[PDB]
Amino acid sequence: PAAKSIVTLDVKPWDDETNLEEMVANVKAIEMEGLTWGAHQFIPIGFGIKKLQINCVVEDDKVSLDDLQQSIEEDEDHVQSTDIAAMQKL
Amino acid sequence: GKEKSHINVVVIGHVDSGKSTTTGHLIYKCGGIDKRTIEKFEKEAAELGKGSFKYAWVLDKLKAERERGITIDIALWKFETPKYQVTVIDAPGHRDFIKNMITGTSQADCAILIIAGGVGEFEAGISKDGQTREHALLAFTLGVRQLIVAVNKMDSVKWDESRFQEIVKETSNFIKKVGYNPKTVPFVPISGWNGDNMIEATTNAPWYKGWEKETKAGVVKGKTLLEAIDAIEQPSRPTDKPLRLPLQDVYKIGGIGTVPVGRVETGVIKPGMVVTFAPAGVTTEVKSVEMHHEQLEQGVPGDNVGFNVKNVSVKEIRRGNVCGDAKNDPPKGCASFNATVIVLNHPGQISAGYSPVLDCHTAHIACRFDELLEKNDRRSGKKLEDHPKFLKSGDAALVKFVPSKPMCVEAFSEYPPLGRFAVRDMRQTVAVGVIKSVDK
Ligand SMILES: [Mg+2]
Repeated sequence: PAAKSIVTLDVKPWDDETNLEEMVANVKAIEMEGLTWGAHQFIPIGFGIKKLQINCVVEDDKVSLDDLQQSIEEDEDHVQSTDIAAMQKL
Repeated sequence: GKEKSHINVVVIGHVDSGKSTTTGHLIYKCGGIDKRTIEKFEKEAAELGKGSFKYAWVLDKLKAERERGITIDIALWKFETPKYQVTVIDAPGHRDFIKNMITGTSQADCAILIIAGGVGEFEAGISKDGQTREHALLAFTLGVRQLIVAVNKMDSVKWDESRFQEIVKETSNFIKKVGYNPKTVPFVPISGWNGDNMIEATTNAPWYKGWEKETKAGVVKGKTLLEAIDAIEQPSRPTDKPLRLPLQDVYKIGGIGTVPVGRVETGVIKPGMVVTFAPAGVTTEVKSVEMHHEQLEQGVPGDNVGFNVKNVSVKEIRRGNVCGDAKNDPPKGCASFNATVIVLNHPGQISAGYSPVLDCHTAHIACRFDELLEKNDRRSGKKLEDHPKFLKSGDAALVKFVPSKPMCVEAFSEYPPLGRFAVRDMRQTVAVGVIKSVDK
């Protein structure tokens, strides 16, 4: 089988009013060969702002995380930035 | 249930080393990650016979469940030892993990190198061009000075003493070339699958007297891998150092105002302090600090905090800027900085003028390799030549960097998290740098 990694991405909104359900729907609509979306939660970070914390499993040789982050960030209407919360080998 | 100190550990090794089962075993039996999934499979295991099950079998099913994307827990894994709460990373083989290992949060206090004991697996794992050596080199370069070696798959070589001894000899050579002193490294023979010497001592090796390591105060000994981990030395945290807090994001909240967010890397942030943001040089008072759901009296090294400041627009401070204390070595933008660069394996050569993007703390800025000042022996730091004309894979060199945009960095000796960086090019990290001087 192909080498894989499980990654947890933090996707940050613009403010406390950003439509979070739309934000995660847009992330999950991203389709890449070797990318599998997993569980997610909206986590408070203070002052009423919540970040999206979502898991994904990627085939190392097929999915560029740099590219995935860049793609998510194209949703400028909802996304301010993305960061890797944690990542592990599977 | 005793109060614990916190440490970070990174587990590295070749694809056949069995390091994921080994790390998985520790988390399973000493932590609480995806326990509902673990429980589902422990019950299901009754189907294999009359009830008995091997932890490795459950780990295998947990892995498949994770691959389906239906497990609940995030990828931040932890487990406990008698003294510590350990945050562990089973290093990914993903190439984008290299940058994350260099600039990500939670740098390791100890690396655990898992070695397959088998005949063709051991050799494959110590190749000079392998991912394992690169990870070991990166850890060494970043200051991870503690190392533990676990020789896995001992069952496959029938727990033969000679084989273990030869592996220890060869692995000592391997790590010495990277830079580690083998005398300070415990070598533990284990079976990640069967559990030998993981949490309990093995009964398959009467010759085994335990592992040992030299420390500054004496010799520490033990039998298991868990004991080796518990023996990791307590590192000193930067609580009393001046505040350094690289910004990750900046929000404009109605009724509150400006709220920068970032990780406290050194020092402590408190409401009432007067802070400065660099490269811009804006100064202001911290109104309140929040983390997760709690309002804080202080955010300490490691806390990812939000804080509210007045008379700073979100337009004047941004991701990459650094927040510090105006009355205790305030951070400053720099005109240039000199750093020791270790060139990783990549399809190219570096000449003065090269200007790739550098990732340092939360900053992402192209910086020119303005001058190649020296080439050095990597392990000792001895100068080999002045003004090398180019750098190739493997070289260690002192380079003068000039940032293309205002940038705040620090010497690694003073503020570690703001003094290490990754150099990006050709879809990979091509070099790692440690800052030695800054022209503020
Ligand atoms: Mg494997």
